[PDB]
Amino acid sequence: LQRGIAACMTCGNTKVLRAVHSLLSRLMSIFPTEPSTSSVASKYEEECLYAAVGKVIYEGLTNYNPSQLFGTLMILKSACSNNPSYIDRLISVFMRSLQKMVREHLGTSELVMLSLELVKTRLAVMSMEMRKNFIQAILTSLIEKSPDAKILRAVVKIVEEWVKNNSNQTPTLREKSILLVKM
Repeated sequence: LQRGIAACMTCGNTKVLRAVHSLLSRLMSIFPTEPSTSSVASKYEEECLYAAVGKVIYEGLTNYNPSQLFGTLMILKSACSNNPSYIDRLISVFMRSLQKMVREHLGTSELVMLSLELVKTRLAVMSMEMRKNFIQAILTSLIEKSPDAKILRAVVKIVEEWVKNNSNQTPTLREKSILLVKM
């Protein structure tokens, strides 16, 4: 089945990606591809073949939407199910599509943005180079020019969770206060 289910990962949507979500229950076990090399899986990887497509999917979405947008949503939700971390290389190319779709506003994009904010906010690893652009895009689109209220509520939720933790110090006072005052 590892050879066959990979075909569904190719974004033959036909409203089946919701059925591919069923495979999340399997990924809840180990998903050892991120914490170590991809070769640490034992005869269920051929999660190499799935991580490959999850990484390569950025091509169409960054080289230019709802179809590939939902494909990215579901594939990143499934991959990030158990292990919250993932390589910076894919972030550096995926977060561009976020702003590209944000500035395109002139319905599912709201849910795509919700899922993307959920998946991206788990870990912060940039060395204040692009993270600045991340916080700026947040405070300038999700707060200032957000047409729908659900995405504003979700960013309120994520910043609440940020200020809620106390242990590790992923957020900082500067961007925290900036977001709070913009809100």
